[PDB]
Amino acid sequence: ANHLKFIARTVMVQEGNVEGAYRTLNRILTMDGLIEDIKRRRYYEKPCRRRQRESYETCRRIYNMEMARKINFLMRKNRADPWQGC
Amino acid sequence: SSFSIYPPIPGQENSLRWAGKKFEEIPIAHIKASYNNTQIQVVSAAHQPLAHASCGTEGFRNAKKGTGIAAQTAGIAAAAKATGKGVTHVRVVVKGLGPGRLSAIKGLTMGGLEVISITDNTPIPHNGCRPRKARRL
Amino acid sequence: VDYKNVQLLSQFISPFTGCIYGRHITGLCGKKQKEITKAIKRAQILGFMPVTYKDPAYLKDPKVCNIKYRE
Amino acid sequence: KNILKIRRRKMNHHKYRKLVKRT
Amino acid sequence: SRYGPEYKDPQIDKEYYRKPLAEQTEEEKYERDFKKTQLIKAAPATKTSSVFEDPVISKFTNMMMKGGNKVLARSLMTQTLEAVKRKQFAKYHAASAEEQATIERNPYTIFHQALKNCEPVIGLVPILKGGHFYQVPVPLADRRRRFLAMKWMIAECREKKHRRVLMPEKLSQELLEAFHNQGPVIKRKHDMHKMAEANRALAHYRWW
Amino acid sequence: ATPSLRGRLARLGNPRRPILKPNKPLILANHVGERRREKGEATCITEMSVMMACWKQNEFRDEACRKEIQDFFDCASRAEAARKMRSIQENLGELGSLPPKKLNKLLHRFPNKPHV
Amino acid sequence: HRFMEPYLFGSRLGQDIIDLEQTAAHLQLALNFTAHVAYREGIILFVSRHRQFAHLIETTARDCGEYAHTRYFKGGLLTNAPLLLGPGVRLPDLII
RNA sequence: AGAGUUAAAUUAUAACUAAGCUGUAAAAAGCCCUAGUUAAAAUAAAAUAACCCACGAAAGUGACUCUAAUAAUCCUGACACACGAUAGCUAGGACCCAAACUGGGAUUAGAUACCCCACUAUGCCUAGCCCUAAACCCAAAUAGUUACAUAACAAAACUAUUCGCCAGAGUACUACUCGCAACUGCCUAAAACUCAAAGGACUUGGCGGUGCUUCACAUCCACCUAGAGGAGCCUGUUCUA
Ligand SMILES: [Mg+2]
Ligand SMILES: [Mg+2]
Ligand SMILES: [Mg+2]
Ligand SMILES: [Mg+2]
Ligand SMILES: [Mg+2]
Ligand SMILES: [Mg+2]
Ligand SMILES: [Mg+2]
Ligand SMILES: [Mg+2]
Ligand SMILES: [Mg+2]
Ligand SMILES: [Mg+2]
Ligand SMILES: [Mg+2]
Ligand SMILES: [Mg+2]
Ligand SMILES: [Mg+2]
Ligand SMILES: [Mg+2]
Ligand SMILES: [Mg+2]
Ligand SMILES: [Mg+2]
Ligand SMILES: [Mg+2]
Ligand SMILES: [Mg+2]
Ligand SMILES: [Mg+2]
Ligand SMILES: [Mg+2]
Ligand SMILES: [Mg+2]
Ligand SMILES: [Mg+2]
Ligand SMILES: [Mg+2]
Ligand SMILES: [Mg+2]
Ligand SMILES: [Mg+2]
Ligand SMILES: [Mg+2]
Ligand SMILES: [Mg+2]
Ligand SMILES: [Mg+2]
Ligand SMILES: [Mg+2]
Ligand SMILES: [Mg+2]
Repeated sequence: ANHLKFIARTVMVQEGNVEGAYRTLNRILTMDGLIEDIKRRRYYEKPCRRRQRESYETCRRIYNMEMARKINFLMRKNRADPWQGC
Repeated sequence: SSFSIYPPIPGQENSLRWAGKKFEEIPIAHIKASYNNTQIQVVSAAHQPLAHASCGTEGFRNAKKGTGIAAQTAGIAAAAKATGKGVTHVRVVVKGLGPGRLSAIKGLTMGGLEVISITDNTPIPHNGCRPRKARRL
Repeated sequence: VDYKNVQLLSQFISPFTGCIYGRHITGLCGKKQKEITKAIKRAQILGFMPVTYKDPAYLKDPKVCNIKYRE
Repeated sequence: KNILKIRRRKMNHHKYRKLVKRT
Repeated sequence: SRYGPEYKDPQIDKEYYRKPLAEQTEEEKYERDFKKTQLIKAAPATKTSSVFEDPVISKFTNMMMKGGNKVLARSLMTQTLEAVKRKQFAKYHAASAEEQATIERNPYTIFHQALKNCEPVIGLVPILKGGHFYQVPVPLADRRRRFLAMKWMIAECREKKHRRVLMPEKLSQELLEAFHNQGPVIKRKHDMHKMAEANRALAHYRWW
Repeated sequence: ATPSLRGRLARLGNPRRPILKPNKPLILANHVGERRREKGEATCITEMSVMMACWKQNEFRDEACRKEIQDFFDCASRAEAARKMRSIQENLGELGSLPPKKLNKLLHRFPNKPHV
Repeated sequence: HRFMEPYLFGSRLGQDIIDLEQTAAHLQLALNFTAHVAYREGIILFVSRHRQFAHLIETTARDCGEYAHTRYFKGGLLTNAPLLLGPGVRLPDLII
């Protein structure tokens, strides 16, 4: 509002394909959480409720992170087995 | 071909024109896309309104005007009324998160109007006024 | 880290939004991530550095952070 | 499970508050 | 299903078997057909090698048939084709050289064209949402559309004729009226199209 | 890098106050979850709307606009072909990853030890 | 594993180095025992479930005139012997 | 704890432009002194950083700046002393926005609810009260050990020094007392009587208007064909007889 206009959350379209520009914008906003934030501010969410969410999210993230880590570590051993029909 | 996603700052020497105008001189298409309705207003760079079209203006009624189709129809209409007053290129400003966002944009293109830049200015409070309570107690 | 140089600060901001990046992006000792945050907010209110967007001048400086928007 | 205990107290208290209003 | 899934449908076309030597992939294909020691369902009584049979005419014949009467329905079809024919021969000799160049006398091409004109583009499916049944615009498969055409024809020329009036008469009438797009059948098609525009917003409820 | 687990959970030894309250214990399971099937949305809606405009304008005579009819048809064909052919390849190829069956087997070959 | 620490000579850069003096001490004893069981005409059963050496071990056993189980070990094989193997059976006198 | 300050929103208020705007699973009611854009004080609340885990005795504290500042040469300890979320009370000031209550609109058999719109007490500041919370990390403070050792579940098992508590379930966060700026209050806290259980954790079922996958092949929806439900008869039920 007091900032200069058009410098922010702005994407310029290339070779006239708009769908792509918009996609890029939406990716920018998804990445910075602006989208989730917008969506979550439609209604209010009482502090305890928010505390609970943050905690659940962080648990969830820890688990996904670690499972992923174990996948990428175990990934080598998916290769065809040498010892078949031993 | 060097193509910057970032717009052309005013103080810069930067030379790009669309029909001979600077990036600053191009008209602005404001689009407010809200959950029950989508409104569009094309305006001069100098902020004189050229054209206005909304899903209500387009003769949909209560729930139907929520949908994407409606939004697109408003887009086309807006662009017609706009090209009448002779605006070839327009910079989109999308305000709000709704069912009609993308649709009203590509309706602006469908309706024979050229979109150069598409900006999102959605109110994001940094915590001002408390929004209304949640649904289903 | 000094609130007075907006250049260094403006490195750890998102160009489009003006958000401050997390550790998992900037990759800083907790100490510095903190110093950076505090310095940023200080700058923003003393009127050195813009809040909602990364100042366009500093767009082409070196990119330290791990985020990729355009794919 | 435990709520059965709580529920009981809950009821008691309600009924009593009600009564203080009448009485 | 007195045929196991092993049994392939027969290919009745004579032209396919008569002139093989110019196509590689198809030679390979029917080579694999018979040489697979593949079982073939016995060719049905309806279908023939006849140079004269139109599968669309036969379908229509069937949809007209009540009970078990092919003889009667094939009668009514035959009579209807003959009736369109003679109606156009009547319209030909009372006309002038220009209109004698214009007017179509092939009852087959008339049948086909009259069905192509009467087939709907878009359609409606009921969808339950929030305890209400909304009618929603649905794109249709080809077969569904042809079906809708034929069924609408027959339903009208069964239902709306005066009891004195015979079937091949009314049917030839409606075939010729649908040839020129002014038939009541076509009005039905339009009622659908208009109901589909009235509801176009609801096109979002469709999830597929 | 994984978020820190030190000091987070409520335990007899921990000096401070809980940060996480996990709903179910944080122990890597020996299988992964099954991929969530994509929510469908309506297809061809744009071409439909264009055709409907063409009709409203030309008074619903089909002869008038053959292009939008034909293109709406073309599109519905591409949505049928899409529904048929995408199901199988989305159900097999995960791109850089493995089908959840193979992942589960791989994870049973090198399981987590909660016990001992 | 916790119970192994007495047998570790130590840990070199993260690897655990078993103490060979003790390995020799023990191995002498195991071999001694094995041998005396063999001399006394008793059944020896080599057991491993590791699929590299499975063939190697099955081979080895067949060459000593001793038995090998290298495969999946059925549930009640030792405890419920007479059902899995047969009506009356001898069970291994030693298992390696 | 003070004092000072404000970026993003939001709003009084004008200026253009448009007839609608708002609102839902869908509507209605409301508003058109409305809506979009451009300008904007006050008030209130503090995106991102935070995938951090710091400060405080606890309650609590995460916009910015400065001033003052975080007891004990560190054992336990009250009914004494000083604090103590939200709500609430008194008085004065504020009021963007939210909102018990209430009034409208739907919904429903009803709807004194859930859903929609308006608006109030109240949420804010100053001063004083009130002293309660699932004030729960349901895990007392201070030193320690990882020895012995699995009821179950949960956050593994234990020593020493202390203090506070607990003797079936109801009755009962009740009745009577004492004290208290509390006067529909807090605190303290019985008995008659009634029962032969009340509780805790688990197990297998069954169920679930719970979620995720996969299906239905005359089969639920989509769809196809012929019928029934209306007529006369035929024949069977129920009634009445
Ligand atoms: Mg509640
Ligand atoms: Mg009671
Ligand atoms: Mg502490
Ligand atoms: Mg739990
Ligand atoms: Mg401001
Ligand atoms: Mg005011
Ligand atoms: Mg009204
Ligand atoms: Mg803030
Ligand atoms: Mg201290
Ligand atoms: Mg003390
Ligand atoms: Mg208090
Ligand atoms: Mg108060
Ligand atoms: Mg007051
Ligand atoms: Mg008020
Ligand atoms: Mg309100
Ligand atoms: Mg009411
Ligand atoms: Mg004060
Ligand atoms: Mg608390
Ligand atoms: Mg307690
Ligand atoms: Mg104590
Ligand atoms: Mg006891
Ligand atoms: Mg008692
Ligand atoms: Mg109480
Ligand atoms: Mg009391
Ligand atoms: Mg007493
Ligand atoms: Mg059936
Ligand atoms: Mg009958
Ligand atoms: Mg009937
Ligand atoms: Mg009857
Ligand atoms: Mg009887």
